[PDB]
Amino acid sequence: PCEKHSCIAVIDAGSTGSRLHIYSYDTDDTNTPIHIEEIWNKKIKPGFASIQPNSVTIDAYLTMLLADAPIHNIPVYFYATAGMRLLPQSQQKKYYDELDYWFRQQSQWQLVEAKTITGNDEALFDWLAVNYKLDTLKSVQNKSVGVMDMGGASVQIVFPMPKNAEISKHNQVELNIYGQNINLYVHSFLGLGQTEMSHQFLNSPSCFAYPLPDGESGQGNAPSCKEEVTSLMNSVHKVNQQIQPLLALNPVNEWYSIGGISNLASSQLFHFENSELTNQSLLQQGDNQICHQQWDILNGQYPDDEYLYQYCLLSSYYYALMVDGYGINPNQTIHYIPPEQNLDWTIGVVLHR
Amino acid sequence: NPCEKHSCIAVIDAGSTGSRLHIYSYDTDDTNTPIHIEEIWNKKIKPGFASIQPNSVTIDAYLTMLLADAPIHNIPVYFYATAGMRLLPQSQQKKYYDELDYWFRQQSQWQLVEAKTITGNDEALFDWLAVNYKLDTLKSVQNKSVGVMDMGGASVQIVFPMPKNAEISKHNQVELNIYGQNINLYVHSFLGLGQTEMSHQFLNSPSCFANDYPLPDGESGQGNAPSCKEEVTSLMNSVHKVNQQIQPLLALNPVNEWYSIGGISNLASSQLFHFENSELTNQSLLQQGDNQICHQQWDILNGQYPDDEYLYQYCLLSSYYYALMVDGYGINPNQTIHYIPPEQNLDWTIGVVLHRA
Ligand SMILES: [Br-]
Ligand SMILES: [Br-]
Ligand SMILES: [Br-]
Repeated sequence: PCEKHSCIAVIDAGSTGSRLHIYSYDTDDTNTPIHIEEIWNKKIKPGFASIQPNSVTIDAYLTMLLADAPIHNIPVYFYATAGMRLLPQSQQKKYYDELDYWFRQQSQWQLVEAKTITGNDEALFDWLAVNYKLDTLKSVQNKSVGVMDMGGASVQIVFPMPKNAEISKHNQVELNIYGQNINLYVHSFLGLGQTEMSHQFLNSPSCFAYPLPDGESGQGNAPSCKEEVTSLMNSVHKVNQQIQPLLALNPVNEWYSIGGISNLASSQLFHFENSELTNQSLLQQGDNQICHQQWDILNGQYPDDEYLYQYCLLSSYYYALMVDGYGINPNQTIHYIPPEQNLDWTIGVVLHR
Repeated sequence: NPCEKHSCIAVIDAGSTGSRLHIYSYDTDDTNTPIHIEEIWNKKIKPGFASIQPNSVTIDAYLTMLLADAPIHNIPVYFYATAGMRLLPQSQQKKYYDELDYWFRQQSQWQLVEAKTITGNDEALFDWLAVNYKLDTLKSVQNKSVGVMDMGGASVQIVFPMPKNAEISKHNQVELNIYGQNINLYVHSFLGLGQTEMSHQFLNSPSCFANDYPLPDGESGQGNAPSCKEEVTSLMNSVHKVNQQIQPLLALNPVNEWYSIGGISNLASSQLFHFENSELTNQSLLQQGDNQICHQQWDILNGQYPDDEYLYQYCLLSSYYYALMVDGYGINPNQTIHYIPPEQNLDWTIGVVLHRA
């Protein structure tokens, strides 16, 4: 198969698990990949950064991830993301040394790289991934496309912006693709992802329908929870100050999101059309459907939904981030990609080595 | 058998990085209160209970590994999980306890009394008891007010004497009668402000690491403790509102002496800090962190102590403890803070012995 066409394997080593993707593709007259297709996909648990960094454990792990794969003898890119970013460099190294050692003990995979990518790298790949699926990279874009990734541990935002010397180089990326020259602002906020974020608001009664950990009760009210969360976004990470002045000067024509927001907006408790939403509505539906409901009655109506308990918080969190953080209007359309299309950022690795 | 002439209990601390079994002997005084409490077995394992698969085969393996080699059998057991389990929703917790309840009923050597996730406030109560037990300040009619601060991994606790107050929630107050004396306490836990969860919000702050430390975003550490302190204070006060809740109370109910346990013991007794008499001041802690870690060259510093795996955080932690105690609790920077040394192995579980219901 990978004799007539190019293939690569990309491993997303995320906090909850590692996901192998194998892609085929051809290459157009600009030396850019086209007709990119995923031909093998496999996830295992737990996350790489949570296991013991010795040869016996990593061999098991990698063997479990790769042993059943039907395509051998291709290049492999090992990219770990937020979960490894929480470890200090010296813990990390222990993992990469064993990894380097495992790959040298065999010849079916050709390791090209193994590293922890930054959130700014991840944000670049998010952008490419989404635009590739929209088919807006080939054409000379008259419309500005912004991408927001609501991840477990970090959140990413990315949008067109011409080079700006007042602003750090780690926040900017120049690339040339399908013969076009592109300049993008990229920012990642480590610690503002929804898993990590949630840990500062578990005993906030505004954010739940609900037995809290301190034994108090839920008494949900979405606008209150928005303000709690907004404290973290803006008093701590200073999202407003870094992002709003840049969007005002470089406005975006269309917003896309990926990550958890796709899963929330397409659940049974929410109703949106055309795979898009607005903030005022998201916040409203959360407030009426979750925040002001009786937990007993709403849990009874959907046992076996293990995420429904958080939908008051996440509603309020998305609104805080997008509206009070990034400064977007509450009535602005935000498109979200549907879970079933399985778009993820790893496809951007294919486009940008 | 040892536990035939004396009373014994097992207390399992199931924290976020591991679970730790403690078996205690003790005798009982004429007030029905335990005395001469001694740890006769101690064992830890990893990882934390809340990170494993909640099914029989995994828990069986976990519990067996924890309990198999213990030389004392046939005693009551208390299984108390702390912050790590509090991060999970109830419905995930339950699965753990069902498999646990099941495991204990398939054998007869341990007599399970209780298995639950305790609240921060329960934990705070046991922190206070442990320390005062070790100080021997419970028996005697205390003229002096002792406060305790616990700097844990996922939460922080504070506790100190305060008479009942109907304007303040019930969950934050505790009445206890012990060695025949009546004691009223204020207890509070700040879930998310422990040093592990806190640090996750500051990893890309250059002010909080040694010069040239490699931050995850690829920028460089450029250390400055006062700045790092202000960044952390924002989380203490704008998010958790520690100042609002705790300074008005300490003003109207002052503490004569402060004790801390947890991570501050490990920082303050490391090679890079110098404190006498197992006590410190916040002004000196911050100053030593600033000079001995924040404004140092990372590559040389890390050369000097390779194999110290915590050093890289000492700028941040110095600043964080100062933020908490001074800008959060409102303590004076020059006030003496006593810390229990690591080598005494004092922990909170000894409080369980002293308080059952
Ligand atoms: Br709690
Ligand atoms: Br990062
Ligand atoms: Br000094």
